[PDB]
Amino acid sequence: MNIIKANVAAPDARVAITIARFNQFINDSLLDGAVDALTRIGQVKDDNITVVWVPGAYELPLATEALAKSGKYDAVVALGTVIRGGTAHFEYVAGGASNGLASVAQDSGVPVAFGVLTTESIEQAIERAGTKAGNKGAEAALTALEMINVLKAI
Amino acid sequence: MNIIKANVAAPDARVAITIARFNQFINDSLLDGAVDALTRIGQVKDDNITVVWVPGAYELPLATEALAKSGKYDAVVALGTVIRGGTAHFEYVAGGASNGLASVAQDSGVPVAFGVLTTESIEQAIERAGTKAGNKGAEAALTALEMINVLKAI
Amino acid sequence: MNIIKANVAAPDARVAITIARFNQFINDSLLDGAVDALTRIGQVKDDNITVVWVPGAYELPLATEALAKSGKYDAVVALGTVIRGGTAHFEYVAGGASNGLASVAQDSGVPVAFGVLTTESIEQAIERAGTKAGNKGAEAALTALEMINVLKAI
Amino acid sequence: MNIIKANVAAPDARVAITIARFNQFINDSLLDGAVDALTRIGQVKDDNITVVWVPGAYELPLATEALAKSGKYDAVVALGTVIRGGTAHFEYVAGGASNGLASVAQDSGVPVAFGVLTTESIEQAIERAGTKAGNKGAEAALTALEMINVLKAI
Amino acid sequence: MNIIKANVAAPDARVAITIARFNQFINDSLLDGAVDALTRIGQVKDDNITVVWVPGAYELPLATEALAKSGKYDAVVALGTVIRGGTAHFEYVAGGASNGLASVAQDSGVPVAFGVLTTESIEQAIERAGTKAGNKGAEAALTALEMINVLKAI
Amino acid sequence: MNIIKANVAAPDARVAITIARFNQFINDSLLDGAVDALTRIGQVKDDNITVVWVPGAYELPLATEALAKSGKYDAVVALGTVIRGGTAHFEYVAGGASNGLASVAQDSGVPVAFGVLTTESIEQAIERAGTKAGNKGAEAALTALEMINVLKAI
Repeated sequence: MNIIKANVAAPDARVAITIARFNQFINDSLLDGAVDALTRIGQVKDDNITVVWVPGAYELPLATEALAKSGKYDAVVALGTVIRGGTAHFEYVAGGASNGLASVAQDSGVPVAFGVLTTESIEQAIERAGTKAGNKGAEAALTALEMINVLKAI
Repeated sequence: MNIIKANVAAPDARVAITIARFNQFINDSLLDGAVDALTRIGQVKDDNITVVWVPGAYELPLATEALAKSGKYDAVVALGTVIRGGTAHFEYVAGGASNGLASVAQDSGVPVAFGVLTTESIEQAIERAGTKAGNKGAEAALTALEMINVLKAI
Repeated sequence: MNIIKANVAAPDARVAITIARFNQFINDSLLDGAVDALTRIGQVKDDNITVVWVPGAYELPLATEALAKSGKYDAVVALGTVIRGGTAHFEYVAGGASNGLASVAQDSGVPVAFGVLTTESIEQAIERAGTKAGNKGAEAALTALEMINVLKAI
Repeated sequence: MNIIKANVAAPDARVAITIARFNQFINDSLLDGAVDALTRIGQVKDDNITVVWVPGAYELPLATEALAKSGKYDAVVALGTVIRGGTAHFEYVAGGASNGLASVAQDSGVPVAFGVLTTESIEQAIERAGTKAGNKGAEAALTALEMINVLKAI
Repeated sequence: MNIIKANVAAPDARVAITIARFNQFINDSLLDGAVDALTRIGQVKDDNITVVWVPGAYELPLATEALAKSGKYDAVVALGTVIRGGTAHFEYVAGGASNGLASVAQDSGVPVAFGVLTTESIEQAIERAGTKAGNKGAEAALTALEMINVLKAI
Repeated sequence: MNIIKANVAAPDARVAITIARFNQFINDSLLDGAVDALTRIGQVKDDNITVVWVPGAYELPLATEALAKSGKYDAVVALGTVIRGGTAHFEYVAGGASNGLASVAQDSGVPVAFGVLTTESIEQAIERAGTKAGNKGAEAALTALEMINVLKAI
């Protein structure tokens, strides 16, 4: 029985990271995590890393499509933060950028990390971006990498 | 009146099983169920079974597309576990991987088992992965098989 | 005054372990315990251990009768898990498989370990199958062994 | 270490199904499940299936004894439904027909499926005979078959 | 300004993993995590991994001392689980095995991963050994590795 | 991948058991357990067992140091009982005799079993010294033994 388990190192790969500046104070750690994990752990040279900055998490898709489409990159790490509020705007943003980044994947064949925090409080976000419960940004990068070699393994 | 009822044996197909390592402690039984049911019940030789390991349940799709697309396999058994928490991350993961694996089906013609536990507690998950209420992993495999022969029957 | 105290080592005797796959996620540790204790502690060679897998705990008896009857084995370790639910099905299963395995004993002269968890929750079962309160599976094996030498001592 | 895991297919075996007509409205699905699972999954020819109809679940034993005793059949699937009521009649029926079918097993060596619903409501029974929580009738048949090959494996 | 950041790969150094069998049902995943992360992520060959099995978490120290002392190994991953109960036994065990493994470090110069779950429920432990909140076992190994190269970097 | 699993038999090695007479009515079973398990299970000859009686559990350490130090013994089983009361005397005793026996270990290389009940009631102690929840005294001896062979295995 043949099994495919893939590691998170991939010294070559050119990875593209996209980020929303809205909720910067939180998305900024997400990048730090991502990049660190990318180089340090994934053996990626820091010039095979390009970082595209779109305004809001709602724009993450188009960005990560023009990227993956381009072809130059082996994976895109999508980094954003959406914290619910007064209205169900959160609903449509978080969603249109989940279903978004998701469709960009299935249409490009390029793996894309859903590094988008969809929470309820700054409290929860600060938890999931460096403190108590990890740093999804980095995670997103590792899962990015891994997926690179996984797809490669077929 | 002609009726199509198909059995779960198919000691001929090559099945591909994909799995998220996140929630391993629970997804691991899912695999055990799947594989057992696959061979034991489905008469499948254990070298026509390949098992691809992606990080998270969010990645199950791309994996199961590269697989089905490939052509080598007659069906893909998707195995993952998503248990709700503080935020509606659960929402987007579970969803983007349900609608995901769903689309991979209708676009590849390759049957795909939705063996993804979408629950509320480790309590519920442990129920649905071996104990009280069956072992969806195995089920997923049987439904996988059956569907193989069902499709074949047209 | 002559006293009979018997140890748990018995590197010769061939032990047969029977197991219900229902509640696999719990019964599986029961087996691990059983086997470890059997070899490691009981000095049993791992080819004098045969493991029969019946569907449900209700079937444990017939299995462990055909075994003991057979004669080849020196003791049978019965391993199953029954957790109560909506109806008193638990009642009849647990019972018909307690009184069952019991009768197989008195009619075969072959010791049989009642390694069947009869509980109320997955919580309680997980306690009694490796965690907080031991690992009845193993226990069942040791009591199995000991009994071998105890009977022998008469 | 030698392990016995047995499949649910068994072409040449002749299975005898017994059924109580009391609670027909519920037992009837039990039969449908049983038979379907018997042929479809177990590869059993529908003329090696005989179906004996006794009045009440209390009678299931004698029926399933004269059957197994007879010898012609490789296993008996016992199908009935007992739903508690005003008195503890349920107690004695369900019991005398659990311990019953149990004894018929250990004395005939012929596996017998305990496909008898012992519940509290039509609600629970309808759950356990086709809807929400499976279709014990079918299950009873599969466990029946499996046991056939399991015993055979010794 | 010179900075020391170290990666988690180290395909040459021989790691020793120690484990308490008490709370097996939980410590077993701890091992699975550890090992996977060790090889898969850390590039460690699976014969440079030795696994010592002590009875209880209280014994973890002496084991991990005889190991590190020995010299053959570059790091020890300590894996155990202690879940509080009726008395403050938990107190002394968890403690004497924290301060324990700690002292073994500072006296051997060999890094040691504190992969010992000190919780309040099987619920919490199952969270911290594969499911909801990661798999400390794996973590312990990565921190183990990293520390190898960190120390090396001085 | 090389694994070290050790059994509890060790008919050579000379074990020294130490015991507090305070709480005799409870510690006495602790000894019975210990000794039984030692000989019966561990194959230890009853003249390779010496039993030192110190007044209180606070004294257990010095006793078990002069012993291990001595060299004649292969392991020390420490047996005492401390049940909390009006003041936090319990605190300092239980502690100074946990940390105590712990240090004697790491400084002598001689395994030492922490067979000291640290409870809240005679109720709890009677549970943990023969009745409901085992007989820690015996346990302490087995873990003693096992550790002997475990250390030996390096």
